Amino acid sequence: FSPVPSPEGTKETYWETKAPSSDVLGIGAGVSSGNFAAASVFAALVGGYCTGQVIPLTVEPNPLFLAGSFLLPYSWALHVAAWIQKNNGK
Amino acid sequence: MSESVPFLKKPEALDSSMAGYAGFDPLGLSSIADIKFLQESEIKHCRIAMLAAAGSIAQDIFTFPGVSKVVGTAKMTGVHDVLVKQGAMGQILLWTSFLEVFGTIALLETLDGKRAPGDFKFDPLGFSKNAETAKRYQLSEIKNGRLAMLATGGMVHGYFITGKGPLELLTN
Amino acid sequence: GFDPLGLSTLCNVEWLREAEIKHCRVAMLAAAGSIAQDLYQFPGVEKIVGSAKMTGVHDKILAAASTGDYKAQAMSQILFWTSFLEIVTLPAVFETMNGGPRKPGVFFFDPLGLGKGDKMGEMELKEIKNGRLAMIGVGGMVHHYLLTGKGPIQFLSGIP
Ligand code: CLA
Ligand code: CLA
Ligand code: CLA
Ligand SMILES: CC1=C(C#C/C(C)=C/C=C/C(C)=C/C=C/C=C(C)/C=C/C=C(\C)C#CC2=C(C)C[C@@H](O)CC2(C)C)C(C)(C)C[C@H](O)C1
Ligand SMILES: CC1=C(C#C/C(C)=C/C=C/C(C)=C/C=C/C=C(C)/C=C/C=C(C)/C=C/C2=C(C)CCCC2(C)C)C(C)(C)C[C@H](O)C1
Repeated sequence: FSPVPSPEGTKETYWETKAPSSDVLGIGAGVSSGNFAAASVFAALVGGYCTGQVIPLTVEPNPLFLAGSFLLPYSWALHVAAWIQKNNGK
Repeated sequence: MSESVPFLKKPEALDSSMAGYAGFDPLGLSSIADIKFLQESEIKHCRIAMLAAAGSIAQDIFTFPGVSKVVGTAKMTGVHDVLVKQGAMGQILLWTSFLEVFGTIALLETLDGKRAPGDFKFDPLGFSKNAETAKRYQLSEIKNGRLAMLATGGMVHGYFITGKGPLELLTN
Repeated sequence: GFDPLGLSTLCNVEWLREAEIKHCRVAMLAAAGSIAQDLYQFPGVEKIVGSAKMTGVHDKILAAASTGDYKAQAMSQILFWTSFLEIVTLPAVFETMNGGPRKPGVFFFDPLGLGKGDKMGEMELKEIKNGRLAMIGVGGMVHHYLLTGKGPIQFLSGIP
């Protein structure tokens, strides 16, 4: 009804292809699919290991293991980015 | 292809002109972040690291008047804990925070394409008035700064094993 | 032309080729290392390891490292440096698969340039055959240790 503002750098992200354009990856638009796939596997193993090392949680835990356990959900987004880049020829 | 790493491809973001270029970016991190931000970040890490390695050596060489009576034994990172009880660190923190506030404004101006990475125009003595000798001092700053990051990490970690401190650990 | 079970149809030939060369080189080091470990012992190691043979050394140094021993962190250090090397040379094996210039196994590592000097039409096959033997020989060495406490030289010397 009036112009709706969006921040500078807003681009068109609607896709009807097999995979979205690499622009949907933001700052990761230039990373290759091999690098996302290897980072995804790495993050999944390190995140699962760190998660496993602190499943009995105690009042004093190792702080690095806590931070490293956040790599398991991050790996899901990494392998989705690997599928997007492999189907974009990157 | 890349110079430093012959099997790997030349980094896209990196350029020959960018001081301290060896074509070294195997993981392609320069593609992820803005290259000027990484350049400013490397230059800043270089200068802090240079000061810290020189300080580590100097702390083994001598001690300013009265410091022996606040801290007796602690040499590298132990001194920081005693000084935070006093105002010594808080003071450095406050003034460096103030200097970094204008560093933040400088970063914003750089990221819009106007200022150059690490260029704060701080050249009181006449050391860069040639623009060929200037290029040599820029590259020397980056190489000495990179060496200093590795050194500062090396010295602090050696203190973590032994507690000796850098030069005394060299002696024994 | 040896592939009776057709396992190159079940994976990319480039990935398999680099994996084969890596297995061959690592096993070269393992087989040569076990024979050298019996023949020569680096100084000081007899107090940390005693007289343990190839696989026993891994478990015994990591047992000592499992206490807080400063003089037993060899395994972690080798693991660290090999992991660092595999992390930074990791994009190479994906560049080869993507159609890149570099062939499987070539990191251009020729300091002495012995391969560069003469035409390298045979040194490649020399490495591949020697490494294939190195893998099988490592297999031999480890399982024979797992049955009899003898090492390379001890087991070869007699015949139980
Ligand atoms: C990252 C840098 C860093 C940090 C955090 C510290 C921190 C400290 N040092 Mg170390 N030190 C440093 C650098 C550093 N110093 C340098 C560069 C030297 C000289 C080579 C020394 C030499 C030194 C000795 C000999 C001793 C300390 C001591 C101390 C402690 C007491 C605080 C004090 O009086 O320091 C004061 C430190 C200085 C005045 C040196 C600072 C010099 C740099 C070059 C400041 C330059 C500012 C710059 C020119 C402005 C640029 C402006 C531009 C950005 C526009 C504290 C732990 C004492 C201690 O507890 O040790 C046991 C002690 O005895 N320091
Ligand atoms: C998969 C290979 C492998 C593994 C896991 C081990 C593991 C071990 N060895 Mg064995 N060893 C190996 C290979 C291996 N070694 C090789 C290749 C040799 C030389 C023939 C030896 C000779 C050897 C001796 C003599 C001793 C050990 C010992 C040990 C233990 C402590 C670490 C140590 O000091 O090693 C020392 C190992 C070396 C110095 C060999 C390093 C050879 C490098 C890898 C050659 C690299 C060349 C090339 C230029 C690099 C290319 C880089 C490129 C990829 C970029 C540890 C269980 C010690 C022990 O506890 O035994 C009881 C001991 O006394 N090893
Ligand atoms: C039989 C051993 C053997 C042979 C013939 C080769 C041959 C080759 N390698 Mg490989 N390599 C090997 C072992 C070997 N490698 C091992 C074990 C490693 C792991 C450290 C490597 C790591 C490696 C990398 C990372 C790269 C190569 C490359 C190459 C090629 C060019 C380099 C060259 O000509 O060097 C010839 C190498 C030798 C003749 C090996 C020297 C063996 C000496 C004579 C003795 C070994 C001593 C050892 C410590 C054990 C002693 C015995 C013990 C029982 C006492 C060529 C096809 C490069 C490539 O493919 O492209 C250019 C490359 O980038 N290799
Ligand atoms: C690459 C390169 C470089 C390099 C390098 C390096 C590190 C080169 C290293 C090459 C190596 C380490 C070769 C080792 C091969 C071992 C073999 C073939 C063993 C087979 C064992 C068998 C068959 C057995 C057995 C049996 C015995 C005796 C024991 C029994 O209990 C068991 C059993 C009965 C089974 C350099 C620096 C030169 C530069 C150059 O520019 C590039
Ligand atoms: C915690 C704490 C404090 C503190 C503190 C401080 C000052 C902490 C500083 C920590 C630093 C600077 C650590 C840096 C470590 C460097 C590393 C790991 C580089 C390794 C190089 C590698 C892996 C490869 C290198 C490579 C090689 C060999 C081959 C190729 C070249 C290269 C790529 C270079 C206090 C003061 C608050 C006190 C408090 O009570 C305790």
